[PDB]
Amino acid sequence: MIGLVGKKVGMTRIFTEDGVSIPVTVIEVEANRVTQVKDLANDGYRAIQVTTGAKKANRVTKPEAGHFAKAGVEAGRGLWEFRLAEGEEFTVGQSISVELFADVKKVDVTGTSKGKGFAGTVKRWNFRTQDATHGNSLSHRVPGSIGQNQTPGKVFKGKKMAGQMGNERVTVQSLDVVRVDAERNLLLVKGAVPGATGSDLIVKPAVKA
Amino acid sequence: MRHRKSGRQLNRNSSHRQAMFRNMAGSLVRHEIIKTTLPKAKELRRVVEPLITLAKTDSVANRRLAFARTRDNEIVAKLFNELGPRFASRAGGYTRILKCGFRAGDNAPMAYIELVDRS
Amino acid sequence: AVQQNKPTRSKRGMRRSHDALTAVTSLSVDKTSGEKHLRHHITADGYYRGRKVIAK
Amino acid sequence: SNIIKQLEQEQMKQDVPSFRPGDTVEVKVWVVEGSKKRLQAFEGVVIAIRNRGLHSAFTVRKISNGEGVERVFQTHSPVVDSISVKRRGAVRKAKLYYLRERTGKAARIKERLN
Amino acid sequence: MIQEQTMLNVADNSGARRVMCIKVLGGSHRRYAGVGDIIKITIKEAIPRGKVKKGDVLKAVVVRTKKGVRRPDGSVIRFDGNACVLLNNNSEQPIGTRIFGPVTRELRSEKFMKIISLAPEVL
RNA sequence: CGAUGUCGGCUCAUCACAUCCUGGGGCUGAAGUAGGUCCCAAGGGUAUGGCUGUUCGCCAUUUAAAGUGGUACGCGAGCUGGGUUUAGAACGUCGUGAGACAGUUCGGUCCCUAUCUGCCGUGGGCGCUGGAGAACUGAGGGGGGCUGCUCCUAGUACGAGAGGACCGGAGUGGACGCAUCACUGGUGUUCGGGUUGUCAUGCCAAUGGCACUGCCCGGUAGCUAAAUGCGGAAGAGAUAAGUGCUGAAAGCAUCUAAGCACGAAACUUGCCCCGAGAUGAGUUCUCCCUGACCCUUUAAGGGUCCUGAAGGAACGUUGAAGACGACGACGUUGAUAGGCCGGGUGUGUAAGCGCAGCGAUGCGUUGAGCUAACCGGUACUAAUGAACCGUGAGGCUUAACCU
RNA sequence: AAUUCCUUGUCGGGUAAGUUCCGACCUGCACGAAUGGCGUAAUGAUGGCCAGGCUGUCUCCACCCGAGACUCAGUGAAAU
RNA sequence: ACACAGGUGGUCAGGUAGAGAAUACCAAGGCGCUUGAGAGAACUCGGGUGAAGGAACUAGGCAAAAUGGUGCCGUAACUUC
RNA sequence: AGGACCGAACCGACUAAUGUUGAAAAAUUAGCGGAUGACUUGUGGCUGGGGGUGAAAGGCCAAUCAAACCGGGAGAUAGCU
Ligand SMILES: [Mg+2]
Ligand SMILES: [Mg+2]
Ligand SMILES: [Mg+2]
Ligand SMILES: [Mg+2]
Ligand SMILES: [Mg+2]
Ligand SMILES: [Mg+2]
Ligand SMILES: [Mg+2]
Ligand SMILES: [Mg+2]
Ligand SMILES: [Mg+2]
Ligand SMILES: [Mg+2]
Ligand SMILES: [Mg+2]
Ligand SMILES: [Mg+2]
Ligand SMILES: [Mg+2]
Ligand SMILES: [Mg+2]
Ligand SMILES: [Mg+2]
Ligand SMILES: [Mg+2]
Ligand SMILES: [Mg+2]
Ligand SMILES: [Mg+2]
Ligand SMILES: [Mg+2]
Ligand SMILES: [Mg+2]
Ligand SMILES: [Mg+2]
Ligand SMILES: [Mg+2]
Ligand SMILES: [Mg+2]
Ligand SMILES: [Mg+2]
Ligand SMILES: [Mg+2]
Ligand SMILES: [Mg+2]
Ligand SMILES: [Mg+2]
Ligand SMILES: [Mg+2]
Ligand SMILES: [Mg+2]
Ligand SMILES: [Mg+2]
Ligand SMILES: [Mg+2]
Ligand SMILES: [Mg+2]
Ligand SMILES: [Mg+2]
Ligand SMILES: [Mg+2]
Ligand SMILES: [Mg+2]
Ligand SMILES: [Mg+2]
Ligand SMILES: [Mg+2]
Ligand SMILES: [Mg+2]
Ligand SMILES: [Mg+2]
Ligand SMILES: [Mg+2]
Ligand SMILES: [Mg+2]
Ligand SMILES: [Mg+2]
Ligand SMILES: [Mg+2]
Ligand SMILES: [Mg+2]
Ligand SMILES: [Mg+2]
Ligand SMILES: [Mg+2]
Ligand SMILES: [Mg+2]
Ligand SMILES: [Mg+2]
Ligand SMILES: [Mg+2]
Ligand SMILES: [Mg+2]
Ligand SMILES: [Mg+2]
Ligand SMILES: [Mg+2]
Ligand SMILES: [Mg+2]
Ligand SMILES: [Mg+2]
Ligand SMILES: [Mg+2]
Ligand SMILES: [Mg+2]
Ligand SMILES: [Mg+2]
Ligand SMILES: [Mg+2]
Ligand SMILES: [Mg+2]
Ligand SMILES: [Mg+2]
Ligand SMILES: [Mg+2]
Ligand SMILES: [Mg+2]
Ligand SMILES: [Mg+2]
Ligand SMILES: [Mg+2]
Ligand SMILES: [Mg+2]
Ligand SMILES: [Mg+2]
Ligand SMILES: [Mg+2]
Ligand SMILES: [Mg+2]
Ligand SMILES: [Mg+2]
Ligand SMILES: [Mg+2]
Ligand SMILES: [Mg+2]
Ligand SMILES: [Mg+2]
Ligand SMILES: [Mg+2]
Ligand SMILES: [Mg+2]
Ligand SMILES: [Mg+2]
Ligand SMILES: [Mg+2]
Ligand SMILES: [Mg+2]
Ligand SMILES: [Mg+2]
Ligand SMILES: [Mg+2]
Ligand SMILES: [Mg+2]
Repeated sequence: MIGLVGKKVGMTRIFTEDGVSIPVTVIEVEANRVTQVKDLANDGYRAIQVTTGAKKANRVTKPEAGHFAKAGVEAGRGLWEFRLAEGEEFTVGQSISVELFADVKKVDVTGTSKGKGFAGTVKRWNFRTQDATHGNSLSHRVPGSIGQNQTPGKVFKGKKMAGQMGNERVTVQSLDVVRVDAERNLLLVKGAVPGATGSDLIVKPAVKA
Repeated sequence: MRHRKSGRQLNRNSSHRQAMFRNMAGSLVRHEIIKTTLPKAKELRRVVEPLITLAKTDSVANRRLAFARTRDNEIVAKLFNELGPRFASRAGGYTRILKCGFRAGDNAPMAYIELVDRS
Repeated sequence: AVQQNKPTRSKRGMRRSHDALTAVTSLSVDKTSGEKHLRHHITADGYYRGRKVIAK
Repeated sequence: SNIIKQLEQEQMKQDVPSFRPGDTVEVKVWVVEGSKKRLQAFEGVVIAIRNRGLHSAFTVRKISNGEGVERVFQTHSPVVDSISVKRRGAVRKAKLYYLRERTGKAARIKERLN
Repeated sequence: MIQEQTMLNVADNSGARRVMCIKVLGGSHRRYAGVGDIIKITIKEAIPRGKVKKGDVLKAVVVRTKKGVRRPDGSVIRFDGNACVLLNNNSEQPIGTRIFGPVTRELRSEKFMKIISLAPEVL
C-alpha cells in the first residue's frame, strides 16, 4: 500500500479518559495530488508520482510547470513517488486524502533528521571519553586508537570517526496511529518522528505489521 | 550548534558587547549616521530601535530606563524630545543600513547605518 | 609529522589549482550618476539607487 | 501553532481554580486499584507552578509519615478530579524550592490575606 | 535510580538504619534500580538487638527514590530520600513486621501484598 | 645497534573457531527436570568490585554466558607512567675496598604544527555526445540480527512419590541502537529579581560600572538524558550435521548410485541507508533554441555580423542547513531577516505618588513592571532596473518503419 | 621488619570481599646494641592504611562562557 | 640573541571598607599590552553549573570540590607538663 | 622570651595543568614552605684547576665539571668507520 506526504507540525499530548497521556506527533496531510502514473510498459515498474502544497508562480520553472500542466493539476512544493502494489491503481489528476489511513493502525514515518553538523565520536558513535584527570595530556575526547601495528598498514573501511551527523533520511517503524482528522487534514502518531518542525514527512503503512 | 539562537558574539565577552553597543547607540543618536561594520550595525538595530519605541512614551520611568541603557542624559533628552515625535507614526524600522565597501586595514565589510528621518 | 620525499612541482600546481581568484562578474550601474559600483553597495560619490545618501 | 492550540484548547479543563505558590492545596485524584475507582486525597504546599497551557503542571509537597513527598500533578489531566485551596500563603518567589531543607517552624509561610 | 555503593535508609523494623547496595540484580551490566526492584545489600549500621547484624548480606526491595516514579499521565512522585525494605535471600519475603513511611502503587503484586498491607499510606 | 620505545592499565578495535551463551542434531549407564559426550554452526552477545604495579590469581556478589587465541605477547607521532631499567639515599647480604645483588625500600622531565598511503566526512572540475529542470530503477555496498523472566498450555506428559515438561501462544523487562523534546529534569554569563563592598551619574531617591556572570535565587527558546517513542522479527529459498522415502548395484539388505522429501541464530532474500564516475556513465517526464554570410588546407574545419533562449550563476535578506564550500527558503507581483503590534512564558506586586510609623520598613495604586531565541500577525527598514554565463535544432554507420 | 627467599607465612581485627594496613606468633633465608639497640611527646610541602565531610574522579556525560582552531585581508617560518 | 609574559637595589605610601603595605573599588597619575575583521564545527586550553548516586575512578581521592572571620561556650588519648 | 604561632613584602620551590620548532636554552597559572633568624639583600673584596669551595648531591667554579676555559705540543694516536 502507498503512503502520503505530510509535514511535521509539532508534538503534543492526548489525555485519554483513563488518565494516560499519549505523546503524539501532529502530521498535517494536505491533499496529495497525482502528477504522473508510471507503469511497466514505459517505466519498468508500477508507481505514482504525487505533489503537495503550493508554490510561487514566478518560481515554478517552465519544465516543472509543464510537468504539472500535463497532469492538469496545481503546482506543489515537490514531487515524491510511491511504488504500487498489485491490484492498486490511481488516475493522474486524482487527489488522495488522509482517509487512506482511516483504518490503518501502524505507520512508518520517513523524514530528514536534524543537522548536528560536524560531530565527534563521543556524540556520534557513543565513544567513551578518556580520563579527565590522572595525567591525561590533551586527550580527553579523542577517539584513541584506530588500528594495529604494521599487520594491516591501514585503517579499515567503515572505521568510526568524526564527521557529518544527521541531516539524513531515517525511518521510524511501527508508530501507532492515534487519530485521523480528515476535516482539518491531520494525522496524530504516537511518539517522536524524525525531522524538525515544518519539514516534509513520508507516512507509509507499516510493512512489518 | 546554533539552532534557533540569536545575538552575535563578535569575539567579545558580554560586558564588552553591552558597553560597545551602548556607546555606538549613543553615537548614532548623537550624529544620526555612523560608519561601522555591517555585523555591528545589524546587531545595533536591536538596540537602538527599542530605545526609540521606548522614547515614544515620555514618562519619568522611561527616562530612567533609557538612562540605564545609555547612561547619557543628553541621549535621553534627544530621544524623548526629538526622535520620539519624529518617529511617532512609523511602525518600526527606524534606521537604515547602507553597505559602503571594505575597510583598508583589514578588508572588513563596512556599512553606514543612519536614521531614516535624517534628511 | 614531516615528509619523507620532496613533493614535486606537479603536486604543487595541483594543490594550487583551486586557489584561483574569482573576478567580479558585472558591476552594477547607478541610474542617476551613471557610475559603476558593486551591486547593493553605494557609489563612491554617495549615490545608491539614485538618491544622494551621504555628502562627501 | 494554531493547529496545536486548537488541539489543546479542546482538551483543557474549564474549571481550574486560581492558586499561587505557597498556597496549601488539596488535590483529589482518581485511583484505580483492582477495578474500583476511588478518589485519593493529597494535601500540601504548592512549591512550583509551570504554566504551559495544556501542559501546565504544579508541584505539591507534604510531610507524610515523617517523610517529605513531592508530587508533580498534570493540571489538565483527567486523573485529577478536584483542586481546592485550603489555605493561601504569602511568599515573594515563584518557586519555593528552599523548603526542601526547612522543617517544622522554619518551613512556615504566612497567610495571604486579601 | 539506585546503583552500587548507594546508601539507603531502612523502611521496616528489621533492625537496620543504614544499608549499602552492592549489586543491582536482574540483568547483566544493569546500571540502576528503581522502585519495585530487588537489590542485594550489606548492612552498615544496625540497632544493638535486632533480627539482623552489622555486616550481613541479604536482599532488599527499593520502595522510595529521590528520583521518583512516573505515572501514565506524565506526573511524577518524588521522595526526599531513598528507602528499602529488607528481604530474605531465598524466600524474598520481608523480614520486618511494620513498614515505615509511604510506598507506591508500582509495588503492589502477588509478591509485595504484605508490604502494601502494612504500609500506612500507599501513593 | 648512523635507534624497530619492550610490562600492565585506558581508548578504539578487528579476525580465527579448537563455541562460553543462544541455535540445530546423534548416543546415553537419556523416566521427566537437569545432565554427560560428540557433530554442525562464528549471526549477535559475552560482568561489576576488594587486594595487588600487575597479566594472572584468590575472594564477594551477579549473569543466558562471564569463550579460547591471533593481531610488533594489537594499539605511547592515541593517553598514562604504577612496574621494569639512569643519576640521590637506606636495610639485609657479599667484598679489605671502590662498589654489587631478577633482594627489598622512598623519590624520580614520556617531544613532534601530518608530505604520502589509509580512513571519516565534505566540495570543485570534467565526463556520460544539443543544452537544461526534476522524478526514478537498482548493479553494487554498508547497517542491523542479543536475550532473560512470568503466565497460559498444565501441575498435563513422565514419575512410586518428590518433582515436573516438549511443542505452541501471550505479556513484561535488561543491555544496545536510531530518533525526538510533548512530559520529567539539566544547562540556559543574551530574561527577571534579591543582596555585600566600592565608585560614579550635582545630591535624595532611583540606576549603572567593577569585584569568577561579584555572590545567590528562579528560569524562555535551543541543545540535551537520567526523559519517551520505535527496532532486533515473521516469512520465503537453497542447505550443514542429521532424519528419511522408494530403490538397485550385490535376487536380500541398503537415505544414493538414478530419482524424491525434510532440515539451524549460519548463506541469499525479506527490514533500514548510500547508490548510474554502474566510463557497462541507464530509464521516464517536461522545457528551450527552426538567422544571414565569408574562408581555403573542404572538414566532426575556421571566421564575421545579428541573436542570447530554457535555465543557471553571482549579489542581497537568510535558515531548527552549515568549519569553508555545499544544501534549502526568499528578493517588492515580497513575510526572507530585523523591527513593530498583540499574545504567551518567566520573574514576582517596578518607578513615581499617597498613607501609617521616630525609623528601618510596611500597605494602596499593583500579579505591577520588565521580559532573549517562542506563537500569530504586520512591508517600517533592508532584500534594485539591470548586467554575467549558457546559444541559434544538435556526428557517422547500418537496420526497420513510414513516404 | 625500610631487613623474611620460601610468602598473599599463620591467627585475629577491619571490609560484602583486604598480596596493602594494624596487633600478635617466631620457623630471625640473612635484626641487634654509639657504621648504636629499643622506646618516645612535639614537629614533617615525609611513606603506608582507615573514616567523616565533600564533590564531574566516576556510573555517563550534558549545556554554557571566553582564547585558539575555521573563513577573509596583510606579513610570513620550520624540522624533513 | 628579540620592542622576549623572565631577572634587577634604594625612596615616596591618598580615600572607603579592612587587623593590615593582604584584598575589593577608586583618586593623583599612567595605560588599553603594534595584525585586524567575521563565523559561532570537531578538538584543545582556562573557567561556570548540574538530576540521582557519592571514590564504585585510579597505581594512589591526582585534580577538583569543600573548610575558611570575630567573639563566647567547650575541648580527648598522650606528654619531655 | 622564643632557630615560638598565623600571615603579606622578601626568600624558596612540594603538587597539578599548560608549554616542549616555548612568551621563556627551566617559565607561567592555581595552590605550597619559611617568614626575628643556622634569615635575607646591596656594594666592594679574597680563595684558581688535580686546585678552590662545599650543612656533602661528585654538588658549584660565567647556559660548560668524575677535573673549567683559551692558546700551544698538534696534522696526538686511531689494527676503527
Ligand atoms: Mg542544524
Ligand atoms: Mg573512562
Ligand atoms: Mg606534557
Ligand atoms: Mg586536560
Ligand atoms: Mg600491503
Ligand atoms: Mg532567528
Ligand atoms: Mg579573531
Ligand atoms: Mg564582569
Ligand atoms: Mg627514507
Ligand atoms: Mg590552496
Ligand atoms: Mg639495534
Ligand atoms: Mg636510520
Ligand atoms: Mg547433545
Ligand atoms: Mg566445527
Ligand atoms: Mg562472535
Ligand atoms: Mg542472516
Ligand atoms: Mg577482576
Ligand atoms: Mg577502600
Ligand atoms: Mg586482530
Ligand atoms: Mg604471541
Ligand atoms: Mg604489545
Ligand atoms: Mg603507534
Ligand atoms: Mg604502553
Ligand atoms: Mg610513528
Ligand atoms: Mg615510577
Ligand atoms: Mg646510587
Ligand atoms: Mg640488575
Ligand atoms: Mg564529474
Ligand atoms: Mg545487503
Ligand atoms: Mg525536554
Ligand atoms: Mg527545568
Ligand atoms: Mg530546557
Ligand atoms: Mg554596586
Ligand atoms: Mg543613595
Ligand atoms: Mg570603572
Ligand atoms: Mg530461515
Ligand atoms: Mg546430507
Ligand atoms: Mg532406499
Ligand atoms: Mg530393495
Ligand atoms: Mg526444505
Ligand atoms: Mg534471536
Ligand atoms: Mg516588520
Ligand atoms: Mg527594581
Ligand atoms: Mg508601586
Ligand atoms: Mg494586591
Ligand atoms: Mg508578568
Ligand atoms: Mg511582550
Ligand atoms: Mg513568528
Ligand atoms: Mg634479613
Ligand atoms: Mg614475600
Ligand atoms: Mg587476614
Ligand atoms: Mg586501596
Ligand atoms: Mg604490625
Ligand atoms: Mg644494622
Ligand atoms: Mg657498633
Ligand atoms: Mg640512628
Ligand atoms: Mg591568510
Ligand atoms: Mg629551508
Ligand atoms: Mg611588543
Ligand atoms: Mg620585558
Ligand atoms: Mg590603600
Ligand atoms: Mg566555544
Ligand atoms: Mg565548580
Ligand atoms: Mg543558572
Ligand atoms: Mg552531580
Ligand atoms: Mg539550580
Ligand atoms: Mg544533588
Ligand atoms: Mg577502588
Ligand atoms: Mg577499577
Ligand atoms: Mg588534592
Ligand atoms: Mg578549590
Ligand atoms: Mg619562627
Ligand atoms: Mg606560585
Ligand atoms: Mg608564616
Ligand atoms: Mg654517588
Ligand atoms: Mg655551569
Ligand atoms: Mg683540571
Ligand atoms: Mg685528568
Ligand atoms: Mg708531537
Ligand atoms: Mg687528527
